[PDB]
Amino acid sequence: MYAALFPGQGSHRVGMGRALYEASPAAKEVLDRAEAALPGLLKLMWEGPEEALTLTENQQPALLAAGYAAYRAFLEAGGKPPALAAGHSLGEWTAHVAAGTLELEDALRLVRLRGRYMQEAVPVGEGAMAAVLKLPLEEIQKALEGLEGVEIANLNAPEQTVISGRRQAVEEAAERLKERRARVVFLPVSAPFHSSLMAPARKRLAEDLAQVPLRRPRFPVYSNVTARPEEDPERIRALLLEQITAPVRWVEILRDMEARGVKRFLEFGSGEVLKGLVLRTLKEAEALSVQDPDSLRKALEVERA
Amino acid sequence: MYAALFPGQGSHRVGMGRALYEASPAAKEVLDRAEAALPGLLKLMWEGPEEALTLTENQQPALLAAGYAAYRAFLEAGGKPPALAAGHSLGEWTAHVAAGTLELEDALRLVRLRGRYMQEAVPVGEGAMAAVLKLPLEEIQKALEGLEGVEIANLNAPEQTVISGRRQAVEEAAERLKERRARVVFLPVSAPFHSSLMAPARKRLAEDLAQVPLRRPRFPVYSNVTARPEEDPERIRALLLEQITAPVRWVEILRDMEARGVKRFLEFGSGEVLKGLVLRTLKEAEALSVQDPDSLRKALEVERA
Repeated sequence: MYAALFPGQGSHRVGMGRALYEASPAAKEVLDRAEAALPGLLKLMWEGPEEALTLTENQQPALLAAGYAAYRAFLEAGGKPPALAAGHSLGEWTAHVAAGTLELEDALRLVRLRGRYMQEAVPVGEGAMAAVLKLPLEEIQKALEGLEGVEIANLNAPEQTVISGRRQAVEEAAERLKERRARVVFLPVSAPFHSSLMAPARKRLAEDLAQVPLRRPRFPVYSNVTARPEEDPERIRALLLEQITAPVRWVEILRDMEARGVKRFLEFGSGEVLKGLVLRTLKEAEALSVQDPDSLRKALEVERA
Repeated sequence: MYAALFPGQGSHRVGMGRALYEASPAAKEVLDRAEAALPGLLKLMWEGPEEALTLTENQQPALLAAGYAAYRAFLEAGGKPPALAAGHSLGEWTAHVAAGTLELEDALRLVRLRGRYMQEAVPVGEGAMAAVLKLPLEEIQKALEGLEGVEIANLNAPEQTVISGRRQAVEEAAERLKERRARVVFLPVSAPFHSSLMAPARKRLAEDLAQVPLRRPRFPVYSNVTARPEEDPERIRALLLEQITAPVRWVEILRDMEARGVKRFLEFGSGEVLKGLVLRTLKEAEALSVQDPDSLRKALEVERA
């Protein structure tokens, strides 16, 4: 058994999903359906420009389509579904498509909107995000006390925390954390994701999400908000919206999965970011990224030779 | 006749170079040599954390190592050396190593310093950078007129230009460009790469580079400064330093290559970024990105001896 994990922003790359597309009839179908749903998607995914692909509103649907494609390719090759699933930010939607909570086409349309909403929420230059390394969460929280406009956005791994909000507020936090011997690195993003500044985006997505039918997932899917598996459709709808302005509790999801007994984790779609978080967070675990034929076969081997 | 192209900043990612590492002994040993010169590099490249790898002082060595490794993998497999080579910013260094101008160990140490120097050039927060698509250069220049500390940093594609400079200045230009129907990937907090503001990084690297022997390249290597091939070591040394504050004339380089009679372009290392720029710039031309066994196979099929 294993837990399926789906990547979020930053894990995209030109060429994503192409190898699987050529080697898997299942991946091919998913991706074609994606093209039909959002014309021009594949061109962006396979030949860029990588800047254009990086646009939030393109990146999000790209990652979801690639994640689901890789997952279906895995099942087609004889892999079994996961015991549990989770996704980092945008990835949570992908997990839900995998579990059958959302239809692929609806998901793609929704995340393209999510990305667009999110990007135009804050004026360019007024927001920022930064990764804080080598510093325990508690010290980070202590150093952010009294500071306004700055909050925890990602809980990715012990001593790997992302903060975000008003640029000036983030810069000032960076100074404090730096003095605390922490390694601070600003992210290449203009939008302060997972911060109260995303509120505008949430409200707008709520209107679009309202018209979409949700079903009970085939397997439990974790919520970045609660750090717990969720299976009730309307509660799922609520959490997908709350997620937008809440911190991504990645570390707690991983820990909870381990407590449930999961020792193997497969990251679908592209990049090996989540794989890195898994190993850094849970050490006796095994993690692999299924993003191309070679990685796919490797995953199958460990699950069943 | 093909041209070797080596990627620069932004083409990195957790997992970079791993595929070739375990598939090609030539590539594996370049990277082990890289790890030997810069202890810990491989860990950053493969496990991350991602933000840590993104730090210029890690990102540049990593990109150079992956680039040269892919190239060596290609040559050892019978691939033929290029007629002409070029690299985007950091990539120019990679091209010189492949050309034999300087040794890999020297280059690795030099680009780590280059990355660190750039990182501390301007105080964190006083510099910004933004990528601008959907608009011709002419319009960007116009919109830029009258703006203080903002400059054209990259000429990547006809409608792909990068600007950088003082944070406040870059922002105003961004707002003006968006208004001018342009799309923008804005980095609110970033070293103002390839702007006059990088001067202190240039002055510092000048000492380290002064201590390294340089040789005549086995094949012509373009300079992002002149947008023309260079073969004189004394000039190359000077041009490598001047590059840090000068605009990257990628578009011009590609055009000249086309004029030299180059029909095929091979991008070595990781990512397909340069391939994306070649496509959007030259249309009757062929491009491939050699970053894993499959792409290596295909490159050899069309360019092996």
